[PDB]
Amino acid sequence: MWFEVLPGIAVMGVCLFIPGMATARIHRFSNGGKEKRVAHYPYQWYLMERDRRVSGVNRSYVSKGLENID
Amino acid sequence: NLTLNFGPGVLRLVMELSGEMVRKCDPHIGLLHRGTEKLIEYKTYLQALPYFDRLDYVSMMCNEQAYSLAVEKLLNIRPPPRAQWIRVLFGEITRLLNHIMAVTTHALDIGAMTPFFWMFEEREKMFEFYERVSGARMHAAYVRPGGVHQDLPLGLMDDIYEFSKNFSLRIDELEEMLTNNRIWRNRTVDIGIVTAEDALNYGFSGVMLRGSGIQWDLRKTQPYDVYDQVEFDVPIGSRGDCYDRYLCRVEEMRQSIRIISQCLNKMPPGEIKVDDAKVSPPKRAEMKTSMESLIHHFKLYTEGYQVPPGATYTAIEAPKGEFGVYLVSDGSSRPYRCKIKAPGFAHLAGLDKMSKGHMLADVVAIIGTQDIVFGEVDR
Amino acid sequence: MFMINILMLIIPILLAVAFLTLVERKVLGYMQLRKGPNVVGPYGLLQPIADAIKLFIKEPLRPATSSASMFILAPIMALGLALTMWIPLPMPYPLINMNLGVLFMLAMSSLAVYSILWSGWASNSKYALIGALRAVAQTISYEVTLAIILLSVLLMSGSFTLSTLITTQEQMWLILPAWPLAMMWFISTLAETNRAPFDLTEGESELVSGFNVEYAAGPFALFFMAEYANIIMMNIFTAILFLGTSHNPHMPELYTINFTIKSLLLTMSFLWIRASYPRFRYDQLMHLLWKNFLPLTLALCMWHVSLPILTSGIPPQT
Amino acid sequence: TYKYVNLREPSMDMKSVTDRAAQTLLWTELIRGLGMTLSYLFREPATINYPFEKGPLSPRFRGEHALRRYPSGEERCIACKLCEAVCPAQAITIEAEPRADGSRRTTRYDIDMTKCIYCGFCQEACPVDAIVEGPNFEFSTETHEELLYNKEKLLNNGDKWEAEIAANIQADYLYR
Amino acid sequence: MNLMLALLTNFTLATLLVIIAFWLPQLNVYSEKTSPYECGFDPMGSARLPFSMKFFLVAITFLLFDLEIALLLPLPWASQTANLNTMLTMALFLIILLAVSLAYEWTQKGLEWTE
Amino acid sequence: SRGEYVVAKLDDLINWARRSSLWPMTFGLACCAVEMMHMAAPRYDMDRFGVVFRASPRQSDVMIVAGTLTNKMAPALRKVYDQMPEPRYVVSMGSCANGGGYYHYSYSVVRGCDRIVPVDIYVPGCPPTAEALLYGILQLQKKIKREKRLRIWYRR
Amino acid sequence: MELLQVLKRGLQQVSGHGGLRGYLRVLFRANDVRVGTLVGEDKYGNKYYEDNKQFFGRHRWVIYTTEMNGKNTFWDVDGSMVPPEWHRWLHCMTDDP
Ligand code: SF4
Ligand code: SF4
Ligand code: SF4
Repeated sequence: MWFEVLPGIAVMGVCLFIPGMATARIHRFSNGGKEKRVAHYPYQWYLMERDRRVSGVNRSYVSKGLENID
Repeated sequence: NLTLNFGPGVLRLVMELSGEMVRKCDPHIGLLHRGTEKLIEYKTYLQALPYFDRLDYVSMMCNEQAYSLAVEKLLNIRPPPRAQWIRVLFGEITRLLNHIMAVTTHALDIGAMTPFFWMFEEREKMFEFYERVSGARMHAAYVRPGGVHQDLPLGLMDDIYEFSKNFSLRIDELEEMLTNNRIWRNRTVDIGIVTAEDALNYGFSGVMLRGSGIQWDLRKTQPYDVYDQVEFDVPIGSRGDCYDRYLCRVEEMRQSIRIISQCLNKMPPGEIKVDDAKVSPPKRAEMKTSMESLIHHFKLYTEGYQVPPGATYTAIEAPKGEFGVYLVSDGSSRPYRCKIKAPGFAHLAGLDKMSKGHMLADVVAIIGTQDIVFGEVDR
Repeated sequence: MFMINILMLIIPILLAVAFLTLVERKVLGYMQLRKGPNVVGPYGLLQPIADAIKLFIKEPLRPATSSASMFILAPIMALGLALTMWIPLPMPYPLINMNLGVLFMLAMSSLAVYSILWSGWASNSKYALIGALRAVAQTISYEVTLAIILLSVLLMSGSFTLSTLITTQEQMWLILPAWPLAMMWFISTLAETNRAPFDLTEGESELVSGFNVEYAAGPFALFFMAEYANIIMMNIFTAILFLGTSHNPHMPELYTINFTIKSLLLTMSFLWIRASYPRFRYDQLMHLLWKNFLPLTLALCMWHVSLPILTSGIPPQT
Repeated sequence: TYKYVNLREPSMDMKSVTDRAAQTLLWTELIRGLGMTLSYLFREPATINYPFEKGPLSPRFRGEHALRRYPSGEERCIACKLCEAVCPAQAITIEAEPRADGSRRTTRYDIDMTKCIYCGFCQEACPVDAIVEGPNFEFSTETHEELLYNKEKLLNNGDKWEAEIAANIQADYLYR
Repeated sequence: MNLMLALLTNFTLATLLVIIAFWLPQLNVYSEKTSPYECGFDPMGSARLPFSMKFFLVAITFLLFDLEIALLLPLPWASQTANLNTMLTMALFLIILLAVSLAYEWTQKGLEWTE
Repeated sequence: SRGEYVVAKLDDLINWARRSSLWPMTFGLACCAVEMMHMAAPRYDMDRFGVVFRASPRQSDVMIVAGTLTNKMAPALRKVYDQMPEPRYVVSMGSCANGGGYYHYSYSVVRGCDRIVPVDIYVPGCPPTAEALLYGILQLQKKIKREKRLRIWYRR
Repeated sequence: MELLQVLKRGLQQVSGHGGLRGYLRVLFRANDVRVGTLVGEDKYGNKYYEDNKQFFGRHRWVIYTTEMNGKNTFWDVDGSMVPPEWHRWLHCMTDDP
């Protein structure tokens, strides 16, 4: 019957879900639980590099708040 | 120009191409020539009957009918009425088998693959009517000179009625896929136009004539069996192209349900082979108690009945066109000459003309519209 | 961690292709009043695996008089490009976030025409060279419309970034204001990927042979893999372009589930169409592009360049 | 009597012309053909589960050959050679001689199953119901030489299919 | 670098699937095999495919239509200018000439496939 | 290990793939080809066994010779057989292809395709039922399952 | 509600074969998990069923034995394993088992 076609779709559906999920999870793992920074224009890249010089560690995804200003 | 070699029934087209167009088309046949017309000269008349199931192997029982009418004409006998109604009944169940093959394979060649599967579960049910009367799904050898082999089993006409009561919806679904489809009309309209005078002079018959507007059907002009006691209409085309012939075949399938509806209601009682034991074998229960009936069973199955000398061209309205046999007899139990007039032989001879000024992809559509089976073209 | 990301893209793509063959063979069968693969494994779930192993332990027949270097190049280029078109897709986060993602997709797509030409050139048959020149002529013709239709949609989106199409369609799908383009875009993708009713070379079998009819064994499986990956890729492109999904940065999985469902319904519409219509003649699919689509696409490109200006609806550049 | 399949003239009123324009630009008839293939998707398929299910046959089915016996074990064949005379493919070969008890029985009885056209004329000609075509249709072989039956092979078929062959003859001999 | 890794992996893997295709199986070659397929018959001429003029015109037409598209690609960026009356006139001028070009090939029988 | 065990299991795997993914190349020659089509029709659906409807000689694994082989056609059949990549199996369908059948004594017919190509399964009948041909294909799958290519290599 | 009924037949099939093991055994041997009335059994182990709600052709089937004349037929079934007396019933040449 027609529902004996779904198992093939379910396997194919899962295979197309993995690439989007893995990319979403790997980005957050490598950027401290946040979205990856998108830098399409130079001004965005200048702010990302400045963030890398402000954290102390060479990571642009480590944010310093008001605690760092005295 | 680009002389290509297309092919591997099996055909060998040797086409001369100048770009997309076709310049000359040369069909090379004989890839399925088997020497049937020479093998029949070594067989008795009964032994030659199965040879006719294998000429047009989509319209088996129509070929048998043509051979029986010819022999019955030279034998000067007449099959009983119940045999004739059976032969019209199974002569039209066979027209459905041929038109399904002729329309859905035509569609299969040009990309439409789904209708083939729908209507081959309808052919499969009709093959069970062949199997239940003769024991063979395709090559029944059920129609024989003098009538038919056996009577219909009890409960067969009910299943033909149940089947034929749903077959009009199956056609309608086929016509939904094709009739109004623009892709299917662009492949057929104004393809393979044939004028009436060319169709007559080139030897065409069947839909190849009626697609061009000629009013001619042998079932109505030279009736055989009981075709004058049933009512049906003859589809006629107007353009003379592939699309009109396609419609003519879909309307014939509708008119055969009309004929089958009547053969079921008007079936008479009686015997199913001529009550003349020098032509048709006796019943088995009298072969085992009567002295004369054992002598004739012995002679009919070793020597066979003798046909009086003479020659006859006997043709019928087979699904693919006029099918006839020129059968010569010398007075013995074996035919002296049996020329088989295969309609596809004349049609395939007009492929070159019908393909004038068409692309290479239209030659496929033209061959399908002629409904060519190379069992009969090559014999 | 990036090298892990690439393998979470390539490997699941091939698995999807392998099981698109099963899904196609069963959807076709049920539209034909039959079942399809249900013997090799439960419901045919092992059928894709059996075919792959069969093709890769067969004789890879290469003709003696074939240019060996190009005979090998064609399947490498076909499969290599197929996987390269998946790197910028926002599902919802691209592997490579390109500022010109839409333009990159067009370029790689136009390179795939070489695999068709090299395959027919390297076989020395002339039964496969005519098919190659016919397929090459069909593919270059129908990528004129793709480039113009794509351009028209980007005039409501404002840039070439694929991630921006998710923001253009944050209130409404683009299929409403652009269904005339979607209809022609959808049919163009059928003509690009040599799908029925535009399959005059893959499996015409009407006094015409395909360009890769001389291939066998493993090399053939590489042409087949690339062809089906592009089918899935082109329907993912259609979902992002006209049926955009809503993106929630805290639940990116919601986007992926909905985005995957639309991509499957669009991929099952390629199987649905193949079971329903006959195939065009060669001249008829050329007249469909040069005399019907291109005249309308040029008119709609003029219309979509001035509609934003006349309604004060020009999108943002960034 | 006749009818016109394709003799029509489309109406040229602006109502009908616009209808055809909508069909050309909106693909109405194409989208109507998708519905027919969508309905078939939701119909039960017509496939049987072979080899666990078998397509229906009838008592008259012509299958593999078999030589039969009387209920006492005597062979029915009396070497009359009627089946050899009528076989249109000349696929039967027979030799005979008086048996040690003086009876009329065969020494050779061969059926070349690659010449046979499976037609039935041999069981029609036989006057003692000795040669029949049983209902077996699943006897394909890996060699040509295995399809050249001799008398020993044919009697084994009869001794193997007599339970079923006798029943089929009972259900059809009144039609013969 | 992330892009060069992705390209290297995509084409490196596709190459491995080809070496294992030409080396894993068991080969056996002779003359009848490793010949052009044809259709089961012998070649009917020792000459290559005749040059067809109509296939050349589609290729050239695509190239000149492709080049005219290259000039249309930056339209998304061009709608952000302050000279919209000027910009809009040149956008429609290019698309119209692309239409005039098509209207010429059409009426001179350049889009026909019948000889 | 024993080595033999690994070879025994590799034989099973490759045999499983080959008999589970047979792609035939039908040489529809005469009436037996109509029954081959009925084996693809809904009632039997050979596609469900992994047997695709049709293929070309370069991607085919088994040839089904279904019909009368004439002298004018035999060279064409052999050339198609030679161009099939190996492994290649042949199934002879019907009395015409088995030993000549009704036309055995004709001047124009090859008396059995086995004079031209090696055959693996002989399917009898005139024509065989679509079920008989299906039984023949399933018998060929069992024949592939018994193949011992790697075991014999290990003992060379 | 009718939809809820569908998922109950799909559950009671698992019980109709004696549990999950029997359900999987018949799924991997016959590719079919239907349950029908038991008509009989033969001396070789073959069991024959029927279900007249099914359409003509699928209303009778046989689950072949796992051993027959010293041959392990757990996977290698074959249509010639049906003995003649049951061969007439399976092929619908008679209605009487
Ligand atoms: S069935 Fe016909 S061909 Fe076969 S042996 Fe009997 S008489 Fe001869
Ligand atoms: S017809 Fe009957 S009795 Fe006579 S030889 Fe043949 S099998 Fe024997
Ligand atoms: S064996 Fe019988 S059905 Fe088959 S081709 Fe020959 S005559 Fe026709």
